[PDB]
Amino acid sequence: QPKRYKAHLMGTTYVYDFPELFRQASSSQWKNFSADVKLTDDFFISNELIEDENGELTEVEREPGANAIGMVAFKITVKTPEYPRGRQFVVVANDITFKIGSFGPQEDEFFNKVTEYARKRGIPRIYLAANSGARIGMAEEIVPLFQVAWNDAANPDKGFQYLYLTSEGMETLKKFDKENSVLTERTVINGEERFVIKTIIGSEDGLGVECLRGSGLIAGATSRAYHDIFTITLVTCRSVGIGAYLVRLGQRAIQVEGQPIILTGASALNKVLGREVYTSNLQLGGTQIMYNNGVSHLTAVDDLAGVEKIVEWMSYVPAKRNMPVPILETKDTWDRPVDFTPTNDETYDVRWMIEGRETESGFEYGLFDKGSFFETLSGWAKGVVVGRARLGGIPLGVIGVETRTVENLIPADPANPNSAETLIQQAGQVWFPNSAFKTAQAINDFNNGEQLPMMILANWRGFSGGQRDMFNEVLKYGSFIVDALVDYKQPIIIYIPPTGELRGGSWVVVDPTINADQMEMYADVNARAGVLEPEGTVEIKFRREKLLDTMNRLDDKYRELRSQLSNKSLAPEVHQQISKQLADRERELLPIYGQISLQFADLHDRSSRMVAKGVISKELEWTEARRFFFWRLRRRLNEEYLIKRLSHQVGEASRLEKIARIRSWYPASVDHEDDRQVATWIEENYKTLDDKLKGLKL
Amino acid sequence: LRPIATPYPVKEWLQPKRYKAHLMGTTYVYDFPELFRQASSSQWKNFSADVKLTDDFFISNELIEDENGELTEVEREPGANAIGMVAFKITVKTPEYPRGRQFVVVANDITFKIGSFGPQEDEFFNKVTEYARKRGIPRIYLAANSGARIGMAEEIVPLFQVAWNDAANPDKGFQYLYLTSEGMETLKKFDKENSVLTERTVINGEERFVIKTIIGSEDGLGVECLRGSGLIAGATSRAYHDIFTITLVTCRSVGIGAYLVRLGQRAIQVEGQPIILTGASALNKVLGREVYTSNLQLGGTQIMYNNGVSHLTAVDDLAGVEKIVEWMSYVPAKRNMPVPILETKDTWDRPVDFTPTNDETYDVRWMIEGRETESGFEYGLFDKGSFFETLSGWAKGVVVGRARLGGIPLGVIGVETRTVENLIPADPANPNSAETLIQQAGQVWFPNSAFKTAQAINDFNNGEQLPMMILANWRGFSGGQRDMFNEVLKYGSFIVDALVDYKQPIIIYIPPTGELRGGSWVVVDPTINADQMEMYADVNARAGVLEPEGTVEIKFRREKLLDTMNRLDDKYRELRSQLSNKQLADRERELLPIYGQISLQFADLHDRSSRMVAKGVISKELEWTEARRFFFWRLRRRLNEEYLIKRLSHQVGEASRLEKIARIRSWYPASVDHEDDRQVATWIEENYKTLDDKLKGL
Ligand SMILES: CC(C)n1ncc2c1C(=O)CC1(CCN(C(=O)c3ccc4n[nH]cc4c3)CC1)C2
Ligand SMILES: CC(C)n1ncc2c1C(=O)CC1(CCN(C(=O)c3ccc4n[nH]cc4c3)CC1)C2
Repeated sequence: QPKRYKAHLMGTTYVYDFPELFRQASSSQWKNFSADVKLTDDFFISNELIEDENGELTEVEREPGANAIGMVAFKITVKTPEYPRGRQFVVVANDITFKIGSFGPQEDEFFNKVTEYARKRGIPRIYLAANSGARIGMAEEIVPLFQVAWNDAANPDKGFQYLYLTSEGMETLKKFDKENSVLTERTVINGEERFVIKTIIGSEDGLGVECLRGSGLIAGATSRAYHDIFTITLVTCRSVGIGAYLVRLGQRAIQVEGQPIILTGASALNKVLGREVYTSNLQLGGTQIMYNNGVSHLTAVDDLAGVEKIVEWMSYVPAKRNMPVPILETKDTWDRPVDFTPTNDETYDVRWMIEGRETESGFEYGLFDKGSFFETLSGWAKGVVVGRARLGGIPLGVIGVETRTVENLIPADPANPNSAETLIQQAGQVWFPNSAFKTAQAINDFNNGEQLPMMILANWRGFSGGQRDMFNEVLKYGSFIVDALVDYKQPIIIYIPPTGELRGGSWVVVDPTINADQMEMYADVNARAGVLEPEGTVEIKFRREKLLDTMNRLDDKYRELRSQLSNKSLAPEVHQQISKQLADRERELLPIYGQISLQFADLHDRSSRMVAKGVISKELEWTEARRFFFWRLRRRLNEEYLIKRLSHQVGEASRLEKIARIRSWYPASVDHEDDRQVATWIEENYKTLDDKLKGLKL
Repeated sequence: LRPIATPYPVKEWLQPKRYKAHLMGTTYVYDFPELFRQASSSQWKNFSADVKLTDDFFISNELIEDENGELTEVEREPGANAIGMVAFKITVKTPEYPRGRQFVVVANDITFKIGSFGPQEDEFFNKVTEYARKRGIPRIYLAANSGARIGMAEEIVPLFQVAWNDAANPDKGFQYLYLTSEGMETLKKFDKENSVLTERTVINGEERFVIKTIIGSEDGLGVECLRGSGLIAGATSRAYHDIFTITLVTCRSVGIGAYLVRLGQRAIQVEGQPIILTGASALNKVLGREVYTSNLQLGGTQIMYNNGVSHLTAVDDLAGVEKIVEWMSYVPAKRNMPVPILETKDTWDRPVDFTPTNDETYDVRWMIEGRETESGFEYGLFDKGSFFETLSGWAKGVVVGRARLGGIPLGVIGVETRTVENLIPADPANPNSAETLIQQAGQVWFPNSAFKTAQAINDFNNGEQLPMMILANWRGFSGGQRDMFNEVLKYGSFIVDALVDYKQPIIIYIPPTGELRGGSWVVVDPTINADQMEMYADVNARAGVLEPEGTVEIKFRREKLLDTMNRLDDKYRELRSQLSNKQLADRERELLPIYGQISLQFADLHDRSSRMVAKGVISKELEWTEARRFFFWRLRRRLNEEYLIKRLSHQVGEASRLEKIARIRSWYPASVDHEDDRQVATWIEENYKTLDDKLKGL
């Protein structure tokens, strides 16, 4: 087919061939899960969506390439490892072979209809971006008709005053039913009628501002969809203007290498700048721009690799809005200790704590299921590690802290000849503007559409408080974290891991009182927390007077010298010498007594003080954290389900009232603090509990 | 005494705490209500010089917690506060509320444990925030603090022993800290057994209770202060979406204090009062070098006002209190009350005097508030003297503020047409760093001005609950490499989100000489929020996908132009008629400059407000000089209709907005032309009591 080769020439897959790529990715998903599984054709179904007589979207079986508009959609029903009976989603895509995949009023109204269709059903919306932005046009019927009112008809270079139509021109339009193509004002010059052109409208739709209204409509539709359903974009060919905005508005984006995300093309920018500044569109919106700045969460070598990453990302996501998170137990089961353990005297990659580490003596298992970590936003603000993982089969969002110094290259500005590339270095365990933004972005993306619970392996000394980072608005990005947590609707676990810490500046944005309905905090037996690091605490609270008071209690020499000063019959020069001896003993003891004060301060910063103060739920041992967190998260998910069931019944009541009612239904011998017992009893009694919900609503 | 022989009592002697606050460079907390009294009095003097105020116009009652922990109004002597956080309920008669408006003022007491936040200050701050939230009244926070309270277990300081490696040489180190049986007995005697966690050991035949953790009997030492920080961080994030929130930085604001400034969003920073996370000295200790010289270098106004954290600066505390009171004058007395009308001598019924031209430079502030000329004052769109600019130190490419339109308050966003430049300071931590001057072209959205725009939309919406006018004048977004790398797409997408969330009437008006193109129209189209938005374009505005040069470059090429030369130039036509049977390619050279101007005008003729009206993308095209008269009645009419929509929400359960306005508009009589804004607003206002009665019940 010529349309297929036209798409290939543009560097993309022809739209009607994308469902087959989804079929291949879904088949590969089964092969990776269980090699022995035998798939039948019924495992994957793709039905095209088109508008019926009433303009309502409906599933149809028609020949491919029969689209009368540059936007197409498919409803996919697939049987997957997490949904063996089937899950559904919608795929919207521009047709790059239809008026260069430009967005006209009809493409925008169809895109909006498709977004609303997925939203109404609670199903994910996948967008395949391959376009040229808003459709551009002119009134072509006016091009061979317009006349010029010259200042001097003998000298054209003396200028013109206006453009006009003759009575013949007006008659041509009337004949063709195009009177409304122009707004004219009648005048008479040289005994001839001149219909001065006041505005050009055009009979053809899709020339200008109507395309722009459509752009705004779908920009708004996508902003709304992101809060409602799982949204993702694959940048499969260039994405321009509204197209670039749609990739960001859907938030989750996979960019095929060599496919740019642009606002204005390099050539047009060169025309406005009046010089050859930019060489390509890729220099403006390639992966080295968008993956590095977090607009693109992931890159793909080609379209199939991109479809594979979509399907893999979706494997952590509920089949539709408000369905439970999809459990997918693998051979790495919950009942094992954690093997990889970080130490303060050896450098580690957080990823080893998350997913485990392959060693010479075999695999060292991490907190989460082996092979389950799906890292995203990996090209941007690498000081924080974000991804999806599974805990004994339970999917969740994970935020970890990169302890190693991170460096990023800011490119030389081609528009500034005085500009050179800059290497920025950011210390580990510190939130900077970019990593604070990444953290808040990750919280939002796990919450909206994905509806995942979350674990944050909290390990920050604080925020970067230096001049550059303060000027670069670190306070704004840190505040986004608080907002993102207030909005969170699934269980959250804040866990200060072994070697980890939280201080005055970092604890403020992760404390469970930010969102008491969802959050809970735990600290490892080898974690630390306090307002300041011990060097800061002793500077405020273990000052010279306390240091001297300790020396007087604990040092024989200092105490002896100090007591000699109680003698009221001393010669002044003897007093001066023993007071000089005292001050010399202070100088001698100041370093080691300083170290004692640091140990004294450090002893307050322990998980045992956190437990005693009631600021953490429990102190934990790292090796046992997988076992503990699996049952805690399993129990919370069960309880959250019951809370929501009670919400749909007996009207309005507070969250505290709702769980207290649910927990009153547990056998009296059930210990509310025993997570495994609670989760087990709920699961053995879901149907009995369902009768209680329907009954105790009389 | 000091000083002796003053005519009146020495207030700093009667309350030494007042002197202590002054020594810190700030107003004593208990003296802030008097500053509010002075600012409120000055507000009346500025409104109407002849108004005579009595003491009853202003009342400040301190709020304290009763026996049950409930906030209650009290009259007590200054400095009686048992905690470092104080609050006042203010009832003032103002020009916009002559019968009175109320608000709450929360403030740290810098004299009470250096204004540190302990669990009690945090729980009081939260109680005060909730009190204002429950009443719908504004919450003003006066920040003068040292962040989270830091402490140590003072009862352990004179008891702890050191297990030396060699008791004769302290410098050889120690192993641990311990208590003797006597030390353990001292604690038991004082009911402080729970102050430490110890492990019993025997060394040299003597019991040693090795200190495993220090807890302390005293509250407010560490992590409990951090839980309190998180609580009030979350409380403030919530309050911002609910009530008008503002912060005055009256002395330093540290850690949680810095975060509270940002979480309340609106902030006024007194010059010389820093907003900091970690102090300069502590940062020098961590860096191991003398990098920073002061806290002001990290969080002074040249940092926070230049980056938008501080919306405004103030020369002193009173100037700050004046700016709060002025900002509040545009804000409803409490949540959901109508926006406060304040008509001045500049009434609605006049044309607009200042008009921009296409060939001359202007300050958009002249279009907004007017311009003082040699021949007298040229009135702008809004009431003379009513423009209150905010975020004026940051991203100056966009102009943000509150204004009044015939007395109606609203948020205004305008576009700075002149090139803006900002100085990025040299990073003192990088010796290879130098200050950089960035220049940004006018009428272009860059990362900083796109962020400012979204921030302004949010701040007018939440708490202020103001309607808004955007004088839309952007060519697009900066699509160049630097700005794309600096995530312009992210900041532009915030604009869409901010508009989706907007709950009051919005007017998008492309003013004379103004424009919107493909990239800029996408984020302001009224289909983003059809319930609140409407767009208008001036008769001298422009809009299309690309600028004329862009449209001709693809739709009016060097072949369509030659077909135009053949049709319109007698000389060109004749040479082409001859060849039809090197010389013709010379008439082109002559005609090229003027035919290019003609093709450009052909394209420009499509970009008019008349095409926008014909396409149905704008409500009306308008004439600038008549815009004040038009917008006053349009906004007055919309506010009235919005008020009736909300009143109809208090009736017959749930019904759609479209159903609600259709019902309301069905009540208008035959004499009232629906399209006549003045007639509709007038009829609603005359029949509001009758409608109020008729509605209950109906
Ligand atoms: C330079 C910057 C990139 N940075 N590196 C690392 C960090 C930073 C920050 O900005 C914040 C941070 C928070 C924790 N912290 C203290 O608690 C602290 C406070 C007072 C002190 N006195 N003596 C040493 C002290 C350490 C030290 C400073 C950590
Ligand atoms: C360099 C940058 C800071 N900048 N300055 C100003 C702007 C920018 C942008 O990035 C976006 C902008 C949008 C409007 N625009 C066109 O519609 C356009 C498009 C194609 C053309 N071909 N010939 C001239 C053209 C003008 C030109 C480019 C405006």
